[PDB]
Formats: sequence, structure tokens, C-alpha cells
Amino acid sequence: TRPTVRPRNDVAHKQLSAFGEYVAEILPKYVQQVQVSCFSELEICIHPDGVIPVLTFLRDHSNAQFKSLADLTAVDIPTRQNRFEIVYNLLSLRFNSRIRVKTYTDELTPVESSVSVYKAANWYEREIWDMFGVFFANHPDLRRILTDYGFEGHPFRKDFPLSGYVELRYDDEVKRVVAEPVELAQEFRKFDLNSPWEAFPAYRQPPE
Amino acid sequence: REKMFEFYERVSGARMHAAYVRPGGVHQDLPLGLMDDIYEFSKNFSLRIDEL
Amino acid sequence: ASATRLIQGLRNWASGRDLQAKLQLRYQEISKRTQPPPKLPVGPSHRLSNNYYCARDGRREAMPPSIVMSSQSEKKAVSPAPPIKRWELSQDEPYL
Amino acid sequence: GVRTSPTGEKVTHTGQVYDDEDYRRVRFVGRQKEVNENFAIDLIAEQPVSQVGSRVISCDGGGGALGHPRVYINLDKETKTGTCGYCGLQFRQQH
Amino acid sequence: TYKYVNLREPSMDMKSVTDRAAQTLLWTELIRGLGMTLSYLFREPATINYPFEKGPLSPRFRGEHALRRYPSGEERCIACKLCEAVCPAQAITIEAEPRADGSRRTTRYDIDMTKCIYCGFCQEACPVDAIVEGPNFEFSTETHEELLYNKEKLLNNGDKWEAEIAANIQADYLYR
Amino acid sequence: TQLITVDEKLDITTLTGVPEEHIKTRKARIFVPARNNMQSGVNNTKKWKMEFDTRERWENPLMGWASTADPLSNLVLTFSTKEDAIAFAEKNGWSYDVEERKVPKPKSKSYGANFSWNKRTRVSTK
Amino acid sequence: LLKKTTGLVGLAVCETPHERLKILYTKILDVLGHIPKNAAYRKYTEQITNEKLSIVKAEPDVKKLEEQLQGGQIEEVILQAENELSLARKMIQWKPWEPLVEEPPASQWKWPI
Amino acid sequence: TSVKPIFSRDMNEAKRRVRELYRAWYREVPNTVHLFQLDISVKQGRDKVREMFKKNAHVTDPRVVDLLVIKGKMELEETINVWKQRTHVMRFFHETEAPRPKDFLSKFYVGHDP
Amino acid sequence: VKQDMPPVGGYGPIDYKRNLPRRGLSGYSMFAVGIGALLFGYW
Amino acid sequence: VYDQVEFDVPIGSRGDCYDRYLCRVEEMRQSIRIISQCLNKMPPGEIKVDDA
Ligand code: SF4
Ligand code: SF4
Ligand SMILES: [Zn+2]
Repeated sequence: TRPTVRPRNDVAHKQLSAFGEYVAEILPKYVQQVQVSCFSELEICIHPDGVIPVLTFLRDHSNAQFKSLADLTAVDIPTRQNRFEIVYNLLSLRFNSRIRVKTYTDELTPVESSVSVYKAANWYEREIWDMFGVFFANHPDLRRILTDYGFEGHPFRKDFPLSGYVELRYDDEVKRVVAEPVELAQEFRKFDLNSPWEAFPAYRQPPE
Repeated sequence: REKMFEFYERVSGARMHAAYVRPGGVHQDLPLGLMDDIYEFSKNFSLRIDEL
Repeated sequence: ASATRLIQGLRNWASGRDLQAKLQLRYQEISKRTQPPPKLPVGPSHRLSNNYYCARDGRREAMPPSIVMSSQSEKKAVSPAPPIKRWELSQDEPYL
Repeated sequence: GVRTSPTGEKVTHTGQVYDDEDYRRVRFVGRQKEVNENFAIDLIAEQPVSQVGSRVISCDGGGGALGHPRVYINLDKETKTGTCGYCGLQFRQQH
Repeated sequence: TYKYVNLREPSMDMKSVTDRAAQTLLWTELIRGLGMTLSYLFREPATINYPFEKGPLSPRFRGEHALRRYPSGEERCIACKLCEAVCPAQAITIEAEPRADGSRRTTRYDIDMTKCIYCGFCQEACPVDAIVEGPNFEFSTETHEELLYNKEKLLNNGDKWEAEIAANIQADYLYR
Repeated sequence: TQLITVDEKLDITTLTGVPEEHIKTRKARIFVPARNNMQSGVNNTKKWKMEFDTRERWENPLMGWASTADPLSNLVLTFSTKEDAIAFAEKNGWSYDVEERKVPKPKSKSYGANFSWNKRTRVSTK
Repeated sequence: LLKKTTGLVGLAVCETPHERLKILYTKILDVLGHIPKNAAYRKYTEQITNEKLSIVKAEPDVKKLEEQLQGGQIEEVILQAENELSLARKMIQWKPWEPLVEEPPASQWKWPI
Repeated sequence: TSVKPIFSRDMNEAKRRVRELYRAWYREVPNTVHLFQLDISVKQGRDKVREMFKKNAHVTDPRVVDLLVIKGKMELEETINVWKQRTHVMRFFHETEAPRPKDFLSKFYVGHDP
Repeated sequence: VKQDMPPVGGYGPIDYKRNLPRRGLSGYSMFAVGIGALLFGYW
Repeated sequence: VYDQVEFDVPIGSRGDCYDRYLCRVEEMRQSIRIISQCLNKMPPGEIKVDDA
């Protein structure tokens, strides 16, 4: 499996599994899962009441020093009752490593803002307000960042349509750019592309 | 910068949005005489940085 | 390249650099616009034997992630890796 | 082989022409309806049927890797020629 | 493996101090900048004489689309819709039926040239080299719907540019 | 305390930005999609899907393209169980109808049945 | 040797790094004694802080202490000691050695769905 | 049924926040009609504010009306600070849109929508 | 095979360092030329 | 293959616009260095992964 297959990094896998055990046993109040991917990325799935105590740990602890917040992300998964999956990506420049801190909320439960840990989060979770509708409590300036000013709805939710509900055009009667319900001259064509044969037997879920 | 966009256009067909580096490698192999012209660019470009 | 030597010397004096050795206009040193046809090589899996795809199936060696902890002694404190090695200053040109 | 409706409008190789009472001819008023006058159905009819001495013929449309995927055509029917599915060149077993 | 930009502690001997003060009072680096600008004044400029002189392109260039033909007049498109399945912009609209001799041929082959991102996935997905993205880039229109090509416009681009398109494919196809 | 008690029905229709016409006139369909009988694979019958009722698609006067005015005409949602899809429809105020999962009942397969002594289940050829 | 600059902007040179590290490490241990002994955070932080304090007590030279504390400049080692102290003072108030406050739902971390 | 709140503990604090947001909008409307130089009256804009508050009057969940108050404060902040233009303020008044058929018979006449 | 490759010995060396050639007189000489121009003008 | 190219990393000293300018100019220098190393160490072979 040399030329076309990605080489497995067992050293980093062992080190990240050990540090995942380390974080899981220092903070058992909030750590719910710890997993390491086959391409060696550590995920620490925590409880949403421990957003600040976990992230302040990894930023400040001398065996962690995750001083950089690379990215902050939500993922809409509507089949869960807590549909939004808040993803922190952290970079330790000291130990040359990356960690992922995952948590969850629904539309109505607020998540605590992590600007007290990473000021970088000030826009990112604000984008999570704009795109997903997740509210962040004790945020300095929480408002929209990317959508238009009168925009109704949160676009990256998966029940939100691809084109929106409204569209703009200039109207010379009122001398104004106006919004109207969206009509497309050509509809977006939906492609059912998924093959009915199982692609990956390792990821098979057990039946009912 | 125009000459490096010519490099992009020689290797992919577009000057900016190449779609050339893909998952799996690159889309197409380097055409002949491209690396010679990359060398001829690089031989002169330090003087451009120097006068900047 | 067609500059006369008076303007060429004035230009090299004003720049402070020998400009003619490195012209930013391109001339007959560049490659031909018509090239011979290539013969591109094949990859390593272009073989007629010992080339079963189950021995080179990269996507099907991807495993689901190993769950290290799940909520269903005097061991050493660990870090996510060894600490980063201090970078060495450049032997080429450190600006020192 | 382009033809013409009673409205004077040219009929395409599909067979598309607007009705007389269709308003959408007004888009060609003062302008032209761009049709292509090289009908491929007539141009592949101009090609002669290739007499071959084999039972199964292979067609790639010529040019090697500049034609189509190479296919194999059976020539055991004598009433019908063996038409390539890509290029329309039709073949016949000579015996 | 790293270097320190701008970590030069200057000399404080009277030679270097007087050099820096003469640079301050006599504007040495400003005359260096004037000298570099004066050096480009006497260079031959890089300006080509468009429209009479043209910018250099390669045979891979991705410009205006064209539906091609086999060297018998038969069109290459066998209505397989790979170019519209692969199309990242959904610019290609295809409808097909068997024509009067039973050939799998399109009746609708639309490309919206204002959706198109000109990336050439259609010509590399095409199994029979029917759709290509040719070398024409000077096709600006005065109206939006003139950039909404049907099958007639694309087959006319093929008939218009085939003498060039076939030679570009001939120059490039061993890289494909 | 730090936890409140909300015994109301979960409804977020005022927060999703969806207009009224696309809440109270749409019929979501919660269903396991049938296997394509062109194929024998069953990986597309594994999850529940929520789609909506089709609205009018008309002809574009310029090109003949399918013009629509339904924003929800391409919205297909994936759910692991029936009850998750029902909860997501009820949360968004979508009136829904549910079709039960139609698994194939198990068959009785015998290769020797093709060659029986007295039964009609012999194959006339093989 | 009086290192002229640390190289990092906003991080000034510490004149007495050894006594500063000793004071910060003993203050870390004094704060960390208020955590219960069964907590893994106290065990691990006492272990690494005792290692660092023994390395600081074992080396008079500044640069050799930088190479064997394995944390870069000595001033960012001091900065990390201040961050660890602030962290431990927060960990006393948070009490995160307690059991898990709430189980996630049954398919909360199931991917793919 | 034990959930974590946003700001309000029950519906009374929630209605208090709704009421203060309504006060802020009601005070702001003449300033908005002046500095955006809108062609509506002050009474017409205040009727639109009353309409936008009565549209959400059916909600009994404290978290949902807390988010409605938060989004109303965001819209007010985009209004007071001139971040909206005249167009974003006048998008509340669907003025270029033709009036929709309401009864059965006109909806039958125009098309297939229920 | 026929492929775009570097030549048999590779390419030549490529300059990549700063080359600011340090032209001009000393500061002593520049003030000398300036003061001499002043003295000629004054005379 | 960035572990197989040799280049330097320009580090500023004051955190200002001027050191970031000098870092970007020196990164153009080091890009010329890496391009020379890429032209000299270019291997033959295929350009896509041979997993079809
Ligand atoms: S242009 Fe090519 S890819 Fe597209 S439908 Fe025709 S034959 Fe298929
Ligand atoms: S070039 Fe790309 S966007 Fe344009 S028609 Fe082809 S596939 Fe579509
Ligand atoms: Zn053929």
C-alpha cells in the first residue's frame, strides 16, 4: 500500500490518544467523548456548560498551551435534537499540535461566548449567530456580520433553501432597490447522485 | 505578475482560476518548455524585487 | 534590447544595476510556442499482475475514529507532542 | 437541408419552428433566427457504407483517442447495416 | 532556518553618523528613487498594440464554448449529459430524444454563458470531445440574452472555429 | 436554580425567517424513499427523508427553462429515525404526512426447488 | 548576560528570571494545594511544576535553563507560569474534578447519522 | 422540560423586555422617518411597528420571545446607527408587490397555489 | 517517455538575496562637495 | 514536499507595518529560492494518483 495510499502516522496517533486521556481525566465534569481520527486528529466532545472551563484550560495549561484559536464553526445536523454542533479548532504552537473541541446546542439554548478565552472568537461566533442562529451569551457586540441588514432567517441552516426567500432588483417606480419573493427563471436542478451500493463497510451502522 | 498569469494559462488554460490542483494530484501535466520559462522568469525576478 | 549604448549606459547608471543581463522583456531565450508531442509515463498501478485493487484501496483503509473515552497510578503528565525544537538561525543570510 | 415554415421562419435540425400565432416570433423582429444549416442527419447519410470482410468490426470514429470510445459492431444481419452508436458510420459484411 | 528582518544596530562612529546625516540633509535615498524612476523612463515599455497585437495564449486556453463534429459532418454529442452533471455552475441544460434515424442526439443543448465559470469541466468530462471550450475570448455582447447560447449558436461556434479547435486539441491531447 | 421550566410545545416558526405561505400551506412528506427498481442496491433506503409538495414549474419564455417560484422545491432533509423527522416537522410548524418504512418481507429461497420431483416450481430451463 | 531583547514584541526582558520562576512556582503550588488530592489536575500540575522548579534550582545559567526547560525564551516560560497560576485560581472556583454534569443524548455524537 | 434560559425566567420578565423594546421602537420611528427621509407618515411607521409586534403575539415560550426581543434590538441598532439604507427600512412595506389573492376563487383563477 | 523535465545538469544558479549596490560618495565627501559649491558661489 | 525544500522564514522585530513589509519582500526572495529548488528537483512520473 505504498504509492497511492496515505501513510499512517502511528506516533502522532499514540501521542494524541494519550493527551486525550489526559484532558478527559483532568476535566471529567464536562468531557463526554474523546476520539482520534485515522488521520490523527484529536476531538474532545464536551458538555456546553463547560465551553469556558475547557477552553481556558487548553489555552493556559502548561502541557497544552493551545494559544491559537484557528477556527470556530457550527454544523447544522437536523436529525439531532441539539441540531447545532459548535466546533473549536485550536493550535498549540508550543507543542506543534492541533485539537478539536466539539459541543452542541439547539436553537434556544445559549452557548457561553468564548471571547474571554480567545478574542479571535469575537467575529466567529458572531458569524455563528448570522448563519445558524445560535445565540452567544455575554458577547461584546453580537449582531449580523455577513448577511444583508434586513435579512430574515439563518442561511446555513439546512432547512433554509439554497436561494433565499427574497431577491432584490431596482424598481424605478419607487426609485429604490426592493425585495420581492424569489422566482428563478431556471430552477436549481437537484441531482440525486448517491449510489445504492454501500461504499465503505467500515462505517456500516447496525440495523434495527 | 502578468508573466506568472501566463504560466498559469500555459499549465491550465485559465489565467487566474485554474482548477488545476485537484484532490488526487494536479489535473494535467506540465507542457513542454514551461519549466524553462519558469527558470527564465526566476533568473530575472530578484532584480525586480531589488528595484521595488 | 534595441537600446543604443548611450541610453543603455544612462539607464544602467540611473538604476545602479546592470539591466541588460536581466531584461524584463522577453526575447528569443524563451521556449518555442510549438513543442514536440510528449510521451507521458504511466503510474505504478499500470501493471498486469500483482495489481489487485484490494491491496491498494486507500479509501477502504479509512477506519472510523478510535473512541478513546466515552460516557457510554503515578502516571506521567503528557503533552500533545514533544515540545517544538528551537529554530536555528540561517547560515545563508541571517541579517546578522 | 434546412426548410421553411409558411411564416417564412427557418426550421432547425430538431424540427423547431414557432407557430404563426405565437407571440415569441417578435424576438426575431429586426433581427435573425440563428440556425445551423449543416444538418448532421443529412451529412452522415452522405457517407458510404463500409464493406468489410470481418464479422465483428471496431469503430472509434477515427483519430484514435480523438474519436469516441471504441465499440464492436456485429454484422450478422444482412438486411440491416451495422451502425456505430457514436459516430453514425454504418458498416456491412461484404459476404 | 529563519532570519531577522530589520535587526541591524547601526554604527555610532563619526563616519557612519556623518553618512546618515548626509543622507538626511542631502537626500541620498530620494535621489536613488529618482534614479530608479529615471531608469524606467528610458526602458522600452511592455505595451503591446492591441487590437493589432495580441496577448500570448496557450492551446489549453478556455474561452468560448463550441459543439464539435466528427470529420464527416456528424456532430459528436451523443446526448449523454455528463457535461451537465459535472457542470459546477449548472450552466448546461440538455434535453434529448432519438432523431429520425435512431441516433442518440440532443434537441436542447443550452449553455448560459453568464452562469459559466469557464473552468472546462465539460470538455474534460465529455467522452467524445463534443463540447470544447475554444480559444475565442473576444465575444462581448451588448445584451444579456445574447450570452444565452442554444445548440444552434454552439454548433455555429464549432463550425466557425473548428480549424483552430482541432489544431489546439491536436497540440494538447497527449497531456489529457 | 439556573434552569427554567417550559412546558409549552416546541415551536420556532417566528425565528426561522420563513414566510407564512411556506409554513402553513406546505405539506411535508416524511418517508423512506423506495429502492430504484433499476438497481438492486439498498443504501438509499437506509434513512428517512423529508421533502415538500411540488409547486408549479413553468416554461421560461426565452429559453424554455423550468422556472419555479417554490423556494422549498429542492429542500430534502435527512433523518435517522421517523421520530426525529416528525419532531423537526412539528418544531417548524410544517403540517406533515408520514409513510411507514416498507422493508421487504423475508423470502424462502431453495436452489433445489428448481429441480423438484412433483412440484410446479421446477425451472423449465436453467 | 543581560539579553538585549526577547525577540517577541511586548515581552520584555526579565532581569532576574530564576527568582521570578521560583516565586511563581511556589505560588502555583501554594494555590494548587487547595485542590483535593484525588483530582488529576492537582497531581499532573504538581508533577510538572515540581519538575520545572527542580530544573530551575539545578541551573544557574539562563540560556542552559532555556534549553532544558524546553519552552523557548525564559520570559515566555515566566509568562506560562503566570498563565498556569491564573488557570489554577480559576480551576479552584470551577471545580472540574466533579463527575459529568449531564450525559449527552443517545445519538448525540453519532457520525455519520 | 428543565431548560437553560436566555434572559427571562418566565413570561413576565419576557413581556417586560417586549414592552421596553416596543417603547424604544415607538420613540425611534419619527427619527427614522426624518433621517431616512421616508415618504410614509410617522403614524404609518408606528402602525407597521404595531403590526410587527402583533405578528409574534401568539408565542408563549420565554426563550423564543427573548430571541425575538434580541433580534428586535438588533434591527433597532441597525436602524438608529445608519447601517440600513432607506431601502432596508422600506422593505417592511412590501410596496412593489402586487396584492395576493385571499379568497378561494381568486386563488383558483390565478393558479395552483392553495 | 517524453516529459517536461529539468536538463541533464539542471539549471543555473538563481540569485535571491538583496542586492542594493551601495553607490555614492561618503558623507564627508558629500559635505565637501556641498561646501565647495557654496564657496565657489560665494567667491 | 516542503520538508525537502530549504528556505528561511523572515521574522520581524517590532510588530509594525514596516517589518511586515520586509517579511513579505523576503518571502518573495525565499519563494524564488524554493522555485529554484523545485525546478532542479522535479521528478518524472504521473501527476494524478493512480487510483482511478
Ligand atoms: S457534450 Fe459531451 S458530455 Fe455533454 S451530453 Fe454531449 S456527448 Fe455528453
Ligand atoms: S466551463 Fe465549467 S461552468 Fe462552463 S459550461 Fe463547462 S463545466 Fe459548466
Ligand atoms: Zn464510430
